[PDB]
Amino acid sequence: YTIHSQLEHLQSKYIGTGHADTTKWEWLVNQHRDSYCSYMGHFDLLNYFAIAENESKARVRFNLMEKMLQPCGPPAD
Amino acid sequence: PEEQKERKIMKLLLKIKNGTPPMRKAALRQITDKAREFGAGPLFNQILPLLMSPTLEDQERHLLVKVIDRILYKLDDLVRPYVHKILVVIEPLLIDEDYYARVEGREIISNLAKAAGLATMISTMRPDIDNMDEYVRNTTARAFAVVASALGIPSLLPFLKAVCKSKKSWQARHTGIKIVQQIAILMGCAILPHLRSLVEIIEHGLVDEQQKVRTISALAIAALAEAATPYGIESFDSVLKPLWKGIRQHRGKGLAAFLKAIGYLIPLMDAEYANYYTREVMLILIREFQSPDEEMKKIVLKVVKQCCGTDGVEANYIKTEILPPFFKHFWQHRMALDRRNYRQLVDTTVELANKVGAAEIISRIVDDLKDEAEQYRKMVMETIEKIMGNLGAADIDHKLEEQLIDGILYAFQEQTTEDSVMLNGFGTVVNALGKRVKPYLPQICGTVLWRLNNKSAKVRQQAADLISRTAVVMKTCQEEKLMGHLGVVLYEYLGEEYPEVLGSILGALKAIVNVIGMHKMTPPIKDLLPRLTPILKNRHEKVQENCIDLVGRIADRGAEYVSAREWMRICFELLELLKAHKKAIRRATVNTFGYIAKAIGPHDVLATLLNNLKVQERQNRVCTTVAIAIVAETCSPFTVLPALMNEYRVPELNVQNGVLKSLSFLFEYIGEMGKDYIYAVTPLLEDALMDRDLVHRQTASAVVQHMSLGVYGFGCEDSLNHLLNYVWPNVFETSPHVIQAVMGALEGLRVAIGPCRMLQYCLQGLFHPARKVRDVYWKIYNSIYIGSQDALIAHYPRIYNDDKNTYIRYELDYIL
Amino acid sequence: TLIPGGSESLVYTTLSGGIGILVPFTSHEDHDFFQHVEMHLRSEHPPLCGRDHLSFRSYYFPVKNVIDGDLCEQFNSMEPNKQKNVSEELDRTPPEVSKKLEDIRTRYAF
Amino acid sequence: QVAFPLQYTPRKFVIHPESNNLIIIETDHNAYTEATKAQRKQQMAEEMVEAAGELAAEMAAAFLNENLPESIFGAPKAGNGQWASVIRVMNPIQGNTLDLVQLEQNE
Amino acid sequence: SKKKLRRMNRFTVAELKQLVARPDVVEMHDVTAQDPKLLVHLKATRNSVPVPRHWCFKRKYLQ
Amino acid sequence: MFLYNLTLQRATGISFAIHGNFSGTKQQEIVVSRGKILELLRPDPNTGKVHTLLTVEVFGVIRSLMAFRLTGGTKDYIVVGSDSGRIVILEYQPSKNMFEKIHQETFGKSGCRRIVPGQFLAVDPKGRAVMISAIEKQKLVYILNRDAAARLTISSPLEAHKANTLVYHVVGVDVGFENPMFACLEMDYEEADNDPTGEAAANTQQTLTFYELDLGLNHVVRKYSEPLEEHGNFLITVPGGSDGPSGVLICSENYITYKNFGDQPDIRCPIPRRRNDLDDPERGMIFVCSATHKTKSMFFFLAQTEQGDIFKITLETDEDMVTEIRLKYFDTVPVAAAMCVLKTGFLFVASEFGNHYLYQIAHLGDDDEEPEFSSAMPLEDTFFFQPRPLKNLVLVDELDSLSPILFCQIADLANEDTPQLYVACGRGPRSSLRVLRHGLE
Amino acid sequence: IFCRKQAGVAIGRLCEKCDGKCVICDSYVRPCTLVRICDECNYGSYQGRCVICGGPGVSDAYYCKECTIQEKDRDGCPKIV
Ligand SMILES: [Zn+2]
Ligand SMILES: [Zn+2]
Ligand SMILES: [Zn+2]
Repeated sequence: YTIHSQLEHLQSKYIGTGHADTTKWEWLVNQHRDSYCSYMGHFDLLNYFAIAENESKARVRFNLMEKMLQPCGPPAD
Repeated sequence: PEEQKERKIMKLLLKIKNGTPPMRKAALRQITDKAREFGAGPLFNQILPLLMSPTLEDQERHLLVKVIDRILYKLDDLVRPYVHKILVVIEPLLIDEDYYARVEGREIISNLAKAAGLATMISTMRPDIDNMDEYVRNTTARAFAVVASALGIPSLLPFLKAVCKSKKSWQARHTGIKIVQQIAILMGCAILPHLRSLVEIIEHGLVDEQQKVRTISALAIAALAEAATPYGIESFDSVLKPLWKGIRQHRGKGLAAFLKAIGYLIPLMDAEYANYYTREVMLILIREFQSPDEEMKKIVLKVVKQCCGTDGVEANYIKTEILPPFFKHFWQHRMALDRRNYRQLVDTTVELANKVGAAEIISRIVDDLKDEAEQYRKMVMETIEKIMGNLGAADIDHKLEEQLIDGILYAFQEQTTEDSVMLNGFGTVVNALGKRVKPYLPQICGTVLWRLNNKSAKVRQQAADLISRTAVVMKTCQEEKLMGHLGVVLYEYLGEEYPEVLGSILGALKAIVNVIGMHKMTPPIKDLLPRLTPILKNRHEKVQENCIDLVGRIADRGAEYVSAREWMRICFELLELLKAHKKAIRRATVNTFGYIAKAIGPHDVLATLLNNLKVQERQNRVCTTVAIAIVAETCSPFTVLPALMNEYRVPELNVQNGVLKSLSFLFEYIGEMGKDYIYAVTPLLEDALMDRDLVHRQTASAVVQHMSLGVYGFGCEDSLNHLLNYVWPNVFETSPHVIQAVMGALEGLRVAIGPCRMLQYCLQGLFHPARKVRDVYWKIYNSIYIGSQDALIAHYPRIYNDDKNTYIRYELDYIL
Repeated sequence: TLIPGGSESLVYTTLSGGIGILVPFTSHEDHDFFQHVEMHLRSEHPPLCGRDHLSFRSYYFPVKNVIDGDLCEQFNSMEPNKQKNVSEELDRTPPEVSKKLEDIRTRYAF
Repeated sequence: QVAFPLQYTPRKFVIHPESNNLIIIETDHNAYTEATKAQRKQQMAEEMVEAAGELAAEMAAAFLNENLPESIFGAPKAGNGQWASVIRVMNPIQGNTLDLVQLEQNE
Repeated sequence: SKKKLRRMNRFTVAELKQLVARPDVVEMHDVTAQDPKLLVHLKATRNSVPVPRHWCFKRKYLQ
Repeated sequence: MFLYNLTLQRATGISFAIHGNFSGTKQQEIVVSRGKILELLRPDPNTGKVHTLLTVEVFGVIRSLMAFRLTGGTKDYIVVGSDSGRIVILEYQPSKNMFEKIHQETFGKSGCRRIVPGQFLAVDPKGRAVMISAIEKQKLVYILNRDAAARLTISSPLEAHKANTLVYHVVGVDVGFENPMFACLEMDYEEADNDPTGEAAANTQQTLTFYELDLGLNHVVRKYSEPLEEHGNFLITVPGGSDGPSGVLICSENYITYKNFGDQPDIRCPIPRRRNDLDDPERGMIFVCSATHKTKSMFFFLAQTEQGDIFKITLETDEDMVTEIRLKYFDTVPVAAAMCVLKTGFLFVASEFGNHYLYQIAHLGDDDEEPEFSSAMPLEDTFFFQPRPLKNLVLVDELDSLSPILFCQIADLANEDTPQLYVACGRGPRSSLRVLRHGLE
Repeated sequence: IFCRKQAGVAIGRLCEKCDGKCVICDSYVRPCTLVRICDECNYGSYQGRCVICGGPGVSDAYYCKECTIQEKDRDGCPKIV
């Protein structure tokens, strides 16, 4: 259970993990944020979207980082 | 009165002094926020007498200076009226033979004058630079260094200009000059933003009448050079001349220090300057080559290294100019007798060798191989060894190399300490003589052998060592008589009983047998190895290491010369080296089991290993299981897998677990190679994953882990899928070892099978009705997520969107 | 197939200006050869940028039955010391390796 | 390489086995077709005429006469849901666009 | 109490099976999910792999 | 099956670039990054032809690339932040023509995660520290000191773990031998996920903030937040220290802003648009890429805009403050993944889709019958301008690229025997169908 | 119990009782990579100690090749404090 002190330290360590009660909302929103961080990181899906819509890389990443805030609806209750 | 009260509540420095770390947290936090409201008014009078209390300890000081610095950051203004008090009570600390008193006073005064006012400082400590006492001048000067740390030189530099241009007092000019050298000590690199401003400050006193100021300014040149080395290719001609003249028209510690400082000026200069400047300073150097002084020796020799080590000065210059007085006055016993001079004289003399060759330096230090202070000839071979080892033996001519080899022999006999000094000297010197050494191999060996005959152990051991050094070149002679000598004479000393010599003898024999192969060894290995077998019982780490090394060489190469029956007996003896207390022995034992499996076939050694698995006590069971893995790796695994698998049926625990652990190591050793025996082994693991016991499933899971990490990337994913079907049910488990080996199997299986398959296994129980099952699935999915969170982006399901959220990902189903 | 009489191939053309081919193997001798070539190359000549090669090529789902011609073809630009070490593990000469490297592009592509 | 331009993003294409002749379908998001391009240009010139002040100050001609090549000058194409297309019939061996079908507004 | 209110907050297995779009999945383990609409959408996703049998059982895995 | 994987033509498209004297000389080298590739080119000043010296594989993703010079050395190291949990330090050996790994620091797990650093990375303008940063919850800082032999060292890293915070950019602010410090953007999705109404979605403000070193006390202290008016993408650094003031140009939508902490009253300027354009009444405008020419004489920025238009920016400054801003229309070139503005009078315009260009600078972008714009010029209305063909820049070089290769077809569709490749490539108006063949023209 | 406050560049060491095993896997074999610890479990009287015994730092804690295959060696100072 000191293992648990370390393990909810691990929950505090890695944003996106889970535990047996985790809610569909936390799960899917964390995966959605991660999806955004990687669309930004990988230099080429950025071209994919930039080219799919008719936007430009500054436009693209600005949208993405705005969306990063409430990507999957408002919260659960 | 509120002021006395504020001090009253302020003495929760007791809360911080005594108490829990809880107490520390309460008080530390409250005051770190109250540092304004409480103020420094009461603090400082509570605070100074503890910081001056005679035995406040290292970390008490550390914590209280933590306090003073952060509360002074906090209260830039709310510490104001206590400045001269803090100042004069801490001042002697920067000028203080405790480097950390210097450091800590320096840091807190940095922060003090920093969040404080410069005015007060200047006001108080102007009239003390002119003072009469060198004591107070040094204290205030190193204070001023700390205050420049606290604030910054710029705000001060004109007042420095004043305290250094004073025509009232020389006391104050000396004071400003040592302030200069002091910052030059403290801030270090941080000076190049000025880099000449201080040089201007100092140009006034190297010509001065008071030797005190003159020579402390020389040392200021030294200190500025020191902090002012490497970077600083710009502005420097504007002061070159006072340095130049004071060098000679001066006398002192400052001059030697200045020679190191102008060593920084010899690297940073150009021909028409670095020819005139060097050529001029060399005659200074020749008069200083007899300087008794230690830091003199350091500075002048460092200087010389860079100075007579440039491309401005031709070999002729040094060889006729520096060398005679240099060799004359530093190649007296005194320098090798000295603890500093030994090594540093080395440094610069090796560099002058690098400069001008060996056929003069070697000649100048030949007969120092026959002096009195054994430390001396010890030094001279230390040098010569470094020298020829870096440079080569091509430069040394005939008579030179002779006197060298001979002084070498002497040093080594004369030896009276247990040191690698003379050993390494010898090794290097012949390592560089290369092929030059042919004609003295009778001499060299005859010496070593007569030593090998001595009564006292120590010299015997030494001669064994020296053989182990020169072993390889003993070859390059092609000394029939002589390498034959060393062969048979070491076969003699194989009877020693000082483990420290016996080990080295074994080393030297091994390093002979490496050059000269088996079938022309001087003792035929047909008599060597029979002599070696009774040594394997010597229960000592070094002799055991070297003996098993030598027997491993022989059994590898000689193989057929020894008989199968001999190898079998030696197997039976190895079986109980697996209990030595040292791990090097046990790893060597396993390796030789491998070699014996190569020489003789695998089957008998494997039979003798299973019977050992039947033993108890774990650390020799585990090392035989390593050995089984090794035999299987060398002689292909199909030879051993049937016997292992079949032995998995003897109904005992320690042995079923031995089989499982051995397959673990085998797939790790095989790695990709397991791509062959994965099929053979699956139906046995599925057999033991359908229950037989806790330990049965714990061990089959470990086997799955290692198979998966070995077969990563070779396509045997259908088999690991099949075994997932059987491992995954154990997911709900409780015993720590069992569930832990299960989780390990699933990380291995995650890389080997991919993260789709395992996310699908983990889908349905994320949101399931029980909390035991929710928790295990979130444990797994956490570990699947941490590693390989980025594949999953293409593996997540499709999760429909209800009313007030959006949950589908339309990004991914744009058509194109 | 690209060059005349060259055996069949898979051309793949990416979205960043990359074009390449995946080419079968005809003999476990070829197969095992490059298999070992790169199995050593990963160990003694890892990528520059911190990564592991096995894990980069098994980013999403693990690797299965593809050898990294672009790691293999790096033996050329390696250093003589390592060129030795590895080709000696193969106990072929750096000539043997490098020619067996070049020719496999020779019979498929250019 | 040798490169024969297009003006809308290329989506896909198919082959004509008879004449070696290449039918490309090209299409873009966030763009007006040729028609609406010119039409809202001249229409903005109209609403531009209406400053009611000297009537005299005439820029509309220069509007309809300028054509700044989007190939360097970026594409005067905007909106959000605004699509544009083309089918083109070209020769691979030389870049003649032997036919051009240029479609409707949002198709 | 809180447990009684959320137990009554829980629904009928027929409530579920009629609500849901894919009714094959529904079991009382789901009817006992603190989020049964999720739990059932998950269990009805493609390619996913259901919990082992034996979490209910009192006997351990292969005893 | 058993397959062997071969790449015939490397990836050509460019994503990142840096410019520096990567061979110690004052001939400048350019280090660009393809997808999983680090490629180094040196532009010859004589013809104006860029020779692609060194093209290397890295087997990873280059997420971040930034060169730096040590305080006074003559070399130009590279700091690469990629998708492993490591920061790596690189150098050129022209003697072996090879990139060399000086140091290597692990700090976490692999893959393009979300809370593990590596997406953003900045330095301090002098070369004293680097910061590595994620898009949530994590940033570290590394200190760099020459060793005695001046062979670089790197000590353990610092920390700035702050939960529930995005980052739209991080950049080093130019201080003069003070503690170095960094300007990040930020945001805080926290409340907007505590509010069941979606109110806090709106009404949340970027916070242009500064963290600061304390090399003496060896930690990073949060100095200066300031709630910004509106989210803007990034922050161009103002050449401080001795030259220039300090401060950041916040490139927000429609508005570019000077700002620095202390006494400065914050400076605005709306963006001048092209006139009579055909763009949607809604469409905003953002500054895409930038590049700064800071020289003996002075400094200036170029920033580019969606329709490809480049602008010039210099600082009209009094004693310690700047006073007002002048953005004056330079020219319009392809949309850029990066600009690398050389000395020797060129600039590298790294195209984003298609052939990427090398222009040479002809006129400083000053003193002609193009208008003047300003942060002091008040107005009720905007500015405009009317663009034109290349005035201040002259197209020296044109490097080909397939990025993007939107479709292909192998065939033998000339009478030749060997097959050609028909590559449908390029974006929008700059697209094309292009013929590849194995021959050389 | 673990320190786990993140890694660094300071090597760890082993007492002679603890000589030979990996830090977690508890192996005795095939060690591949060296161990690194945090500054906080690096300082002071804890300089050069046994991550396991607490005994004097003499031999170098290492990482069993399994632990490096599964990258359980990329978490930092695992000191049982
Ligand atoms: Zn381990
Ligand atoms: Zn620790
Ligand atoms: Zn221990």
